[PDB]
Amino acid sequence: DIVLTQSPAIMSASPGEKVTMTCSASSSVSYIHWYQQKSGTSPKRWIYDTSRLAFGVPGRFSGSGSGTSYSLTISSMEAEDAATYYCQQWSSNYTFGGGTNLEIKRADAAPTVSIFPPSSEQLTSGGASVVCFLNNFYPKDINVKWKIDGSERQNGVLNSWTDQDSKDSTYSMSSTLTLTKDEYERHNSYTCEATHKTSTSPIVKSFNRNEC
Amino acid sequence: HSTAETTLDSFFSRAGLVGEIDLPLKGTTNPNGYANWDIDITGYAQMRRKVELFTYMRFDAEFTFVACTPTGEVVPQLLQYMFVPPGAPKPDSRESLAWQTATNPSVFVKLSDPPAQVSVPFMSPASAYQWFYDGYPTKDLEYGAMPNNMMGTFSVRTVGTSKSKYPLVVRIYMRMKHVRAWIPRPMRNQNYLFKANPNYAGNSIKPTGASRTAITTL
Amino acid sequence: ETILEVNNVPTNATSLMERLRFPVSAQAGKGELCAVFRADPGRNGPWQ
Amino acid sequence: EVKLVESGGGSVKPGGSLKLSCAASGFSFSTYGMSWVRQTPEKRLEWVATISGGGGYTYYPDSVKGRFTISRDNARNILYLQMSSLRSGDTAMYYCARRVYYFDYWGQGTTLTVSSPKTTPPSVYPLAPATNSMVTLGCLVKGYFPEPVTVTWNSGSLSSGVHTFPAVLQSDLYTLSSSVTVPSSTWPSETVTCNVAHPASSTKVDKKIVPR
Repeated sequence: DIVLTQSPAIMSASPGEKVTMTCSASSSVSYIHWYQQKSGTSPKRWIYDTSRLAFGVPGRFSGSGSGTSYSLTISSMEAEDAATYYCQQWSSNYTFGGGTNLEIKRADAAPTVSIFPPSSEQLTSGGASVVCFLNNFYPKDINVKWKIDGSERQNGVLNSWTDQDSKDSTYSMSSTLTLTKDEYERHNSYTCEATHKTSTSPIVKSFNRNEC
Repeated sequence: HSTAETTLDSFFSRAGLVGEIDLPLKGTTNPNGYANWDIDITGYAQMRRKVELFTYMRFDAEFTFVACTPTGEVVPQLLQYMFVPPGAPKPDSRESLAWQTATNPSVFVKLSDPPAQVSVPFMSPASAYQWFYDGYPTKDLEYGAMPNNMMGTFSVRTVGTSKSKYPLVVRIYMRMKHVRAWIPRPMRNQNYLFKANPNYAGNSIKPTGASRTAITTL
Repeated sequence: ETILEVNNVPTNATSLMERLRFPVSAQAGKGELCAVFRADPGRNGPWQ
Repeated sequence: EVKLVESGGGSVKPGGSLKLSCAASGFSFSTYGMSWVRQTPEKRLEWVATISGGGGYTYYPDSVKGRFTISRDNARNILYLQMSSLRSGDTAMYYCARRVYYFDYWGQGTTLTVSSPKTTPPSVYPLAPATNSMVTLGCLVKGYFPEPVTVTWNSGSLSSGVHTFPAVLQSDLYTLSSSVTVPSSTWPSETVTCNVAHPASSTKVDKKIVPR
């Protein structure tokens, strides 16, 4: 019954600049420890007793805090640090923090949009899924709308995001509109339009059902 | 083969800085061109813990006065340093008659003249200064108060009827000499909170020294 | 003679008294290393 | 090296019991206390139990005290965690950790899924397009349980231009997508094929992407 709140949840550094993550507690605490977790791998040890560094950790990482507000500071930031960082308390009920998604910032990238009619294999089964791929864009925030025959739809829209690419540091996205066979052949034109902080107008890929 | 350095006297020699008076021209600080400094040997940070190693002590103090303007400049100004023994009345103003009471040793010196220097005896009416007193003087706020540990007050001021023409800064150093100590005791391992009592922070109770991971790893 | 906090590992405020003593138990098999430390009076660690 | 490698787990129906174990290597096990920690689908970390250096004391949190029991046998350097009356809230990825307090090393974890549905092989549907110099193809693999599945492209040859988008749960079945990028010199002049392997059911399906 001792909760730790971490702010912010997601972060983006240039890199070469500093990074200040915070762990705030609901009650006064004696010390705080920090872990690291990259994707696919377990948590690694990072900072203990607030300011002491684990053997591996670069000297550019720092730790401080007293009482109820503690913080992990990084100066300067480098593309190898991007992970999720959790705090932890050892006074009563051993609680973890929510973590902080640290990420690499880069120049904005508009997505490369790809539309896919349903497969002539799924349709023989009473289903029709229309899929849209937005590949290699930045930043991660994005809106995408489906416009069937001039309307818009939100039912049965499944959207998935990748983690940041280890090469160009972009993200990718897939949007799937799962309909029925009959509901699919009810209309003619399916369209996904992706809105972003890169371009001024949406990026529209379209196809008309009566062609394949 | 010699152990002269590990003696009490050796340990406590050295004249440390225990006081600093500010006598600005325009200011909120000591507006009447004078100041009263009750002798506190804790003035040298490091001190408190060193002496608090023993229960009782006894010694003489050699005081040396260093005065200049804030930039450490020397100027043609004369000064009066007055020592008011305990029990004697400190000056309430820049014209209190205390300044002229013969029974208050006073020494005069020009800023140009090298440091002023005098020795002060073991005052205490008791047989020894005692850093710890487990009682009250005949829940209370008089706990641990051994008053008979007062050394006295040092009153400083520019000579003359009028304010000084220069902003001044006096520094007081104190060498302890002829020291004798009794009943040694545990070295303070927690941070000090008040000048009076040994109270500590009951939340921030830290382990005497550096910790480690396991008792099998170095 | 002063108590040497060899077991200078717990920091949790209420377990500080634990630093003063380390233990031995049945669970430890023959040959196992119980504990270790250096002869560094002035440096950090146990001697403090 | 210090190694913590744990075993056990999989799908269990709610109410059933299970036992997890973790094997130690490269440190004197008896001299350390050992704990388990669980991670909910890559976000929240929750302490679940510790055991003293010998038999001594066990310590539990208030979410688990009653159903889990942590044990050790200091002859084979191995932790144990039996979990009885397992509930739906117990689905997660369980790590064994060494406690020096602070957790130095974490194992790679076992995965526990407490759930009532059946194990289902996935359906794979091709994603070709119904016009330029780069081709983005896809493979939609829908309605399987549990996780995970594996999508390989031409047996690994295309790994450099592949995005794998996390599986999304709805219909208490999982659904993921996977895209691959290919120069127009390679397709359709050369076979592209995604390969979907679902070890939970030991099902492996191959889809040749044929031009629509």
